[PDB]
Order: sequence, then structure tokens, then C-alpha cells
Amino acid sequence: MRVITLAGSPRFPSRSSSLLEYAREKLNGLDVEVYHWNLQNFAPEDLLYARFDSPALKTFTEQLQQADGLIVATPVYKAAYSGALKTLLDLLPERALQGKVVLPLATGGTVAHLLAVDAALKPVLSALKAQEILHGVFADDSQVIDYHHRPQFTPNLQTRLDTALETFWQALH
Amino acid sequence: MRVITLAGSPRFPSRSSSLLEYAREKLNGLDVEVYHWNLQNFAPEDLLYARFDSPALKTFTEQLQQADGLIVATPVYKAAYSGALKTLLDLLPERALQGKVVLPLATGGTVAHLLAVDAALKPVLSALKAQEILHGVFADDSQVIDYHHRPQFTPNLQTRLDTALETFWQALH
Ligand SMILES: Cc1cc2nc3c(=O)[nH]c(=O)nc-3n(C[C@H](O)[C@H](O)[C@H](O)COP(=O)(O)O)c2cc1C
Ligand SMILES: Cc1cc2nc3c(=O)[nH]c(=O)nc-3n(C[C@H](O)[C@H](O)[C@H](O)COP(=O)(O)O)c2cc1C
Ligand SMILES: Cc1cc2nc3c(=O)[nH]c(=O)nc-3n(C[C@H](O)[C@H](O)[C@H](O)COP(=O)(O)O)c2cc1C
Ligand SMILES: Cc1cc2nc3c(=O)[nH]c(=O)nc-3n(C[C@H](O)[C@H](O)[C@H](O)COP(=O)(O)O)c2cc1C
Repeated sequence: MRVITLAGSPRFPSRSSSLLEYAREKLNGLDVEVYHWNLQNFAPEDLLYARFDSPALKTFTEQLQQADGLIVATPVYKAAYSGALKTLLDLLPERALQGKVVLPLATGGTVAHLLAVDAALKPVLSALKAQEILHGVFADDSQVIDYHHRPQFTPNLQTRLDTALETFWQALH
Repeated sequence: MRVITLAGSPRFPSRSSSLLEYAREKLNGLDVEVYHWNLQNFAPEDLLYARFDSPALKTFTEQLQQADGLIVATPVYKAAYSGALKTLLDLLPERALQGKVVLPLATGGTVAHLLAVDAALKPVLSALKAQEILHGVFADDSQVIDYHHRPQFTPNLQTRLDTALETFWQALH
């Protein structure tokens, strides 16, 4: 079983990335092969100028091809996903998520814009042909107590993450 | 009267940018001060890693502050605007478009996704507090005859552009 995790925040460390950190740990407890990527792992000029011959993109697309699922996280920037994350999604082959389960995760300042980022991400993931897009976990900033050390969440957010991850695990089989 | 034009495509030249090229020409005929920017005018590492101390961002935000209107163009990538364009929008101050008229332009492969990019751009421009977001011009690729030489459009697309630009000009007063 193989899963890719992808951090869409251009900050290091990152609040949305702390949800991914918790996921990877849950998953490694389950004997899942996890490959974690963030935007530092690509040359910025390749991403900004959509250079499809990017070496790192080749590796990333090869790892994603073998993967059964993708967990992708983003901050809410200007009522949507980060542009930095979108630069990489734009460079993925057509059908890149065909046959795969996608769990979206996000953190944001306001609940209204957490609804907005959910609505904005879905058509993009559908354009990549994701087999199923799970409901996901969209949490306001106050729900993350610590994203600099060991991730710490409110009980509500930890429960929502655990549910989503169990749903993700089952959807993979 | 001052207008910023902003090309969101990471390609040079670009089909969506040819609509901007036509706009800038119409506008310079009207005695409008036009400042044109594209993603080559920023350091890619500043955009991908959301570096708010970017020197070019400072200049761009200063020119935009003095501007009365913005014409922004994007390709349709994965049923939305380009991530490359979003990386720059993400770096604009809150309220960056307060008091300003915005004309969105886009080119894409399919009509269905031209509706999608219209719906995706609006909340982002609203998050930047644009005073009015014009209907805009969203054209499929077959409507651009030439974007490498002097821009050439089908009569239908040229008419739609001329209408939109007249609407933009009036909205500015
Ligand atoms: C440039 C920038 C733009 C933001 N725009 C929004 C917004 O439009 N709506 C909102 O609710 N939160 C907004 N936020 C708050 C972030 O979504 C929130 O703090 C998020 O948890 C940051 O996640 P990260 O640490 O993983 O980058 C913005 C933050 C930044 C830095
Ligand atoms: C609703 C909301 C919207 C925000 N929008 C922005 C924005 O558009 N640009 C920005 O620089 N910060 C924005 N912020 C603030 C960032 O969260 C704040 O600057 C934080 O200290 C950034 O830290 P970071 O870069 O580590 O994420 C927003 C915050 C909230 C709650
Ligand atoms: C990476 C990439 C992704 C694209 N994704 C879409 C899409 O999801 N839906 C669509 O209708 N057209 C899609 N297209 C076609 C472009 O929107 C269209 O060719 C556009 O005119 C290119 O504009 P530009 O020359 O200004 O970059 C895509 C093109 C590229 C290069
Ligand atoms: C609906 C539609 C969707 C497309 N989606 C993609 C895509 O996701 N990735 C890509 O590389 N090309 C995509 N293309 C194709 C590009 O338009 C094509 O590769 C073109 O030759 C790219 O030229 P350009 O990079 O100069 O824009 C799409 C085309 C259409 C009509």
C-alpha cells in the first residue's frame, strides 16, 4: 500500500502541514509506504514557468503513479488554495489521480473561507480524474494548538482527523 | 488614469496574454497610463515561497495602489486559473483591489471549464476587495487565430473584447 502526502503551504513549518504530519504517523503505524513532498522539493523556476521537463516532477509523477492514495493539504489564501500548490497540480499529467483516493486537508482563518477552499479544490481534483474525493478536514486556525513541535489539536479536530484517516484507509482497502 | 495589466500564463507568448495585448493597445489610444506585468518580472523563489519582502512585489504593489483598474488574464489550468498567477495574487495586501475595477480575461480548451474559471476567479478577486468585477471575456482557444504575431481574433471574440473594454473604460469614468 503506498500513499503520497503533499504539503501545499509555502511556510516551514506550516499549520496545514501539521495535519499531514499526524496523518503520516497514523499511516506508518498501519504498514503503509508513505512518500511526503512539499514545495521545497522542486525548483521554483520549474513550477512558476510550468516546465514539464522538471527533474523532480518526473520523480514525483513516478511515485504518484504507483500510489493508491494522495493526502493533500493547503492553507486558505485569498479564499482558496495556495497558488504555490496549484503550480504543482498544474504540472501533473492529465488523469494523474485516476484510480486513486484523495483526502483533502486545509487550515484557514475563517470558517466561511474553509467552505470556499473546499468548493475550490474539488473541481481541480476532479479535473485530475480522482476516483473519489473524500469529504476532508477543513479546520480554522484556533483548532491547531501547536504546529511547531509535536502536532497538537483540539479534541474535536483530532477526532475529525482520525475519522477521515479511517475513512481514507478503508477506501483504499 | 492608470491601469495595470497582469498576464497569468507561464507561457511566452501566450494566448490569454494576446487579449491583454489588444487591451493595452485600445487603452493607449485613450490616453491611459498602462503598466504591464507578467510572471517573468518576479523572482520565482519569492513567488513559490510567498516572500513578502520581494523587491518586485514592492514595486508592483506601489503601481497597483495608484491604479484605477486591473485587467488580469489567465489560461484555464485544471479547470481553474493558473497556479502561477495565484502565487502573485496571494502576495498582494489585503484590500489590494479596494476601490478598483477589475476586468478578468481567460482562454481555455473547453467552454465548460471557461465557466469554471469564471466561478473560481470571482471569490479570489472578491477576497482582495475589488470594487467591481466585470463580467469579463472567457474564450475558447479556437477563437484566437494568432497570438504569436499581431493578435488576431474571430469577429465574435473581437466584438466581445471591444464591448468589455468599453464597459471597463466607462466604469473607470
Ligand atoms: C497570504 C495569506 C493569505 C491568507 N488569506 C486567507 C483568506 O483569504 N481567508 C482565511 O480565512 N484565512 C486566510 N489566511 C490565514 C491562513 O489560511 C491560515 O493562517 C492557515 O492556517 C495558514 O496555514 P499554513 O501555516 O499551513 O500556511 C491567509 C494567510 C496568509 C499568510
Ligand atoms: C481571515 C484571515 C485572512 C488573512 N489574509 C491575509 C492575506 O491576505 N495576506 C497576508 O499576508 N496575511 C493574511 N492573514 C494573516 C496571516 O495569518 C498572518 O500574517 C500570520 O501571522 C502569517 O503567519 P504565516 O506566514 O506563518 O502563516 C489573514 C488572517 C486571517 C485570520
Ligand atoms: C498544463 C495545462 C493545463 C490545461 N488544463 C485545461 C483544463 O483543465 N480545461 C480546459 O478547458 N483547458 C485546459 N488547458 C488548455 C488551456 O487553457 C488553453 O490552451 C489556454 O488558451 C492556454 O492559454 P495560455 O497560452 O495563455 O497559456 C490546459 C493547458 C495546459 C498547458
Ligand atoms: C480541455 C483541454 C485540457 C487540457 N489539459 C492539459 C493538462 O492538464 N496538462 C498539459 O500539459 N496539457 C493540457 N492540454 C493541452 C495543451 O493545450 C497542449 O499541450 C498545448 O500544445 C500546450 O501548449 P502551451 O504550453 O504553449 O500552452 C489540454 C488541452 C485541452 C483542450
